Amino acid sequence: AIGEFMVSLPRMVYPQPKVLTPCRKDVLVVTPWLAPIVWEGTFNIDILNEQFRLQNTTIGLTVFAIKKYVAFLKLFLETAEKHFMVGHRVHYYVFTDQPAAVPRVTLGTGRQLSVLEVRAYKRWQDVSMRRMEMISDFCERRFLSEVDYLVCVDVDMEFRDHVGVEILTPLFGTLHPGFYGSSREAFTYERRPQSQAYIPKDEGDFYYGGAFFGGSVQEVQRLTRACHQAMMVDQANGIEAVWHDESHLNKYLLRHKPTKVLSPEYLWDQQLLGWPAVLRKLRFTAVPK
Amino acid sequence: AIGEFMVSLPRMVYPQPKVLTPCRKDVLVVTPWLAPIVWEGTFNIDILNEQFRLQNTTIGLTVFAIKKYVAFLKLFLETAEKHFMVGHRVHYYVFTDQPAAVPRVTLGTGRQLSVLEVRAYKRWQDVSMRRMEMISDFCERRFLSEVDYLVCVDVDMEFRDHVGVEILTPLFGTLHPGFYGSSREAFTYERRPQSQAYIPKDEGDFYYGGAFFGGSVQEVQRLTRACHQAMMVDQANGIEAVWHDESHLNKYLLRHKPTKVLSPEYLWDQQLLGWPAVLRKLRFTAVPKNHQAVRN
Ligand SMILES: O=Cc1ccc(-c2cn([C@@H]3O[C@H](COP(=O)(O)OP(=O)(O)O)[C@@H](O)[C@H]3O)c(=O)[nH]c2=O)s1
Ligand SMILES: O=Cc1ccc(-c2cn([C@@H]3O[C@H](COP(=O)(O)OP(=O)(O)O)[C@@H](O)[C@H]3O)c(=O)[nH]c2=O)s1
Ligand SMILES: CCCCCCCCO[C@@H]1O[C@H](CO)[C@H](O)[C@H](O)[C@H]1O[C@@H]1O[C@@H](C)[C@@H](O)[C@@H](O)[C@@H]1O
Ligand SMILES: CCCCCCCCO[C@@H]1O[C@H](CO)[C@H](O)[C@H](O)[C@H]1O[C@@H]1O[C@@H](C)[C@@H](O)[C@@H](O)[C@@H]1O
Ligand SMILES: [Mn+2]
Ligand SMILES: [Mn+2]
Repeated sequence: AIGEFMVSLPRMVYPQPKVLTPCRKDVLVVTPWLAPIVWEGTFNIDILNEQFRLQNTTIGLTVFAIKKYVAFLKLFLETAEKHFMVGHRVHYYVFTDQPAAVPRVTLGTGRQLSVLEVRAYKRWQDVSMRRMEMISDFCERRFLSEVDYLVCVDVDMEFRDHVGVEILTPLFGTLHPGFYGSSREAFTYERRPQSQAYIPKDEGDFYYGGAFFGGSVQEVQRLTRACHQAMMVDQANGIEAVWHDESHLNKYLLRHKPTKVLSPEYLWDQQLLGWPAVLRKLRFTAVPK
Repeated sequence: AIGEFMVSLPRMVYPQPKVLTPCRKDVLVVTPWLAPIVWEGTFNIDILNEQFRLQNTTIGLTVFAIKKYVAFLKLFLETAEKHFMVGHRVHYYVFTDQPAAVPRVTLGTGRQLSVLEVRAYKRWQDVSMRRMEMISDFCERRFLSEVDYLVCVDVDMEFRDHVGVEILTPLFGTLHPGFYGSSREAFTYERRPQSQAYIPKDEGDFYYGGAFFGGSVQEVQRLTRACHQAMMVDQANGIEAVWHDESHLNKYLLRHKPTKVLSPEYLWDQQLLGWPAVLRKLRFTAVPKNHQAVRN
């Protein structure tokens, strides 16, 4: 459950935080709306694990494996078992057009997987964009009565390192790995005013990646419904956003500030971008395709 | 109100946050449990003002002026009018044993003041400590119906710069000006194991000041009730914590991590501690108080 009040921790021994000697001096670790930006060195996972375990937190993880992308499921799930919310309750939701093709993956205690049979759209853009509709529909159908938080990710990925409760919050987005160091005028936001995803050159905080977002079930339901509705308006008006669901995701988080922002540790492509000094860990990374 | 969901902001024009060039590199701006530590340069007040105005946020501000401390009210309130939550709904709660001694202070629109007549304890230590009980009591009687957030401060103080919605969060404490740079072994926590407020030398994140804490009414009710109950246990055990209510506040916040921590910008004594480079603003500062002293 998501507790309405602070929880009481037991005695713990850990290094004292030092007010005058911050660990991370190379990156911004808080947004101008005072949401943490999550990098290695900014959190003590022991304290956070205690806080969330004490609430018996259940985390849902949605992933779409439509048509040939079912091939990505084995590695995705096997590596999630090693790295994703270990110690906590996890409910995987696998959206697929081929239930029989979902690999048999052995799960740790307290972890379960549900297979959701869905339509396969012809255009890859529609497969990607319709995720918003399908998530929003299932936020109502299932997630609201089943999980506390939802984490929505791409399937063509693997976990290489810890992805834990440090990300959980009412609403989070993730810094796109290609653009975290870019100026806002360079962001590939939708720039046509005719699109609902329109963002002018003088607005924008970050470029968030469509491959990793989440939050409380109610905030994710609102986000996904909003994005789908905006995409349908665009479709009626004969327009498709330059980067599809990601463009609408970016318009949504511009107007509704996320309560945490994940660093590109959480969404990386080592093949395309290497391993910069600013990344101490590569947590969730692209698989070649 | 406290909105259940994220609010939708209008178009705004402001400088882009730079991921690779943080403004404050001289201080910790986030705790190990991912709570912001609030310093100048860490927040855009226009964005936060929009977020909170859209929820029609009402902030309560509690202040005790018992016995001679009524002398501090005029300056406290007059400076609060200039610096505290300007633009937002504010409700001042003045707890006092002398209702008639509360000065007339002209208030801006959307701002109001209530005088809460309470008992005056003989010992100054009890006057200070019983604030917890009194705050908790009135949370049930008044605050839950009247405000969204409660801010609880010492009266022997004045505002000198902005104190606004950047501080608002479910539960917050403030870095004590004397110890923000100290190691935990030098923190003046209660060190007696027999005290409910006991914290050993290998525990502790920060030393928070008893003069400035707050949060949602519900969290403040819980904190003040817990601190009062702890003090009553100590009393029954013939124990009084070394720094009274502040010792129990520190025990409580050690075990229930605050969702924001305020920098000593928000609790300072310039006469005693000067003006270190790390403080770009002095927002809420000590006023001389030796003349209002009353011998037990
Ligand atoms: O051959 C072109 C394709 C582009 C996307 C395709 C696709 C994507 N997806 C899902 O949408 C997500 C986004 O597509 P993508 O990973 O290929 O997009 P990018 O991360 O490369 O921008 C995938 O991770 C899957 O979850 C599918 O399940 N089946 C698919 O056939 S197929
Ligand atoms: O002569 C010794 C005294 C110590 C505290 C006294 C006192 C405090 N108070 C309140 O307790 C708060 C804390 O006491 P303090 O400011 O004097 O002490 P510090 O906590 O700053 O060390 C004050 O700000 C007032 O709100 C009173 O209302 N009346 C008082 O007579 S009197
Ligand atoms: C230095 C100048 C900017 C250089 C930027 C280089 C990475 C570009 O990235 C693409 O960015 C698009 C938005 O503009 C979409 O997010 C697309 O899905 C993404 O590629 C996806 O994510 C990438 C990380 C790769 O994994 C690619 O294979 C994916 O298709
Ligand atoms: C390692 C060197 C540490 C050096 C610390 C120097 C400041 C000490 O401060 C006192 O600290 C106490 C706890 O230990 C209480 O909070 C007390 O109320 C406070 O004095 C109050 O606040 C002060 C700022 C002054 O305004 C003083 O007049 C007040 O009575
Ligand atoms: Mn992908
Ligand atoms: Mn004081």
